Amino acid sequence: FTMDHYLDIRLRPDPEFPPAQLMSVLFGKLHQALVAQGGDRIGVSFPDLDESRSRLGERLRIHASADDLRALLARPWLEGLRDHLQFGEPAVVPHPTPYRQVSRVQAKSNPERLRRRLMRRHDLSEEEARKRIPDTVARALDLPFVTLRSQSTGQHFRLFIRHGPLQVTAEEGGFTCYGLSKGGFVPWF
RNA sequence: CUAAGAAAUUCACGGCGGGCUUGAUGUCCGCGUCUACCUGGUUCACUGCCGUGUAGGC
Repeated sequence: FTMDHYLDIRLRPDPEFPPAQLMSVLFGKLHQALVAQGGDRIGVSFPDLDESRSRLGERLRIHASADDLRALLARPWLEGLRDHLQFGEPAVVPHPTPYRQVSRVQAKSNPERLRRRLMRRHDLSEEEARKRIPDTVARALDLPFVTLRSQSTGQHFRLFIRHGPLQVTAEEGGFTCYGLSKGGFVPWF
């Protein structure tokens, strides 16, 4: 009733398995696919496949109702792989209630950028640009890693995804997707 | 209840100096070292509508 279709993809094993890079190419091809389609009406999740909360799953599930799904990256609208997945076909969802959330976050682990932005913003001096308020004392960080090289005009990002409150508490009908490529309230298993 | 039981050695010095080891020599001949490999599980990156304001953006 929220977005009632799912694709239980299973990335097969392969003697080349950089998971950051496999999910990088997959999420990047998905980015290309949905910016070619166009629309803030799509869902993406990652079911309970992260055993620890360090790794990330070897699976995926896309949540678009009928038309965006069948027209977007699917059996039509080429993936360009069709061999490394051998995936299936979607169908209607059951009735769970884990409160349905996923999230994107990014942190700061390179104060060179911040000091350079200070130097650029109002022509800061080197001594204060060195000790006004960097975070040289401690380097923040985030656990779940995916690489996702730049869509264009850039270089290797390192994107972080935190599963939101997945509590068996309630449910609500909210927006379709936040960010750009990531649904909002999404059914979870 | 110890062949027990005890015990101040203490003082100084000129080893001196001289010298031909000499000549000579043929190491001399060989040699199959092979064979196959994923550096990949990682580059926390230039910005900026930013909030320098530790959450905030592709």
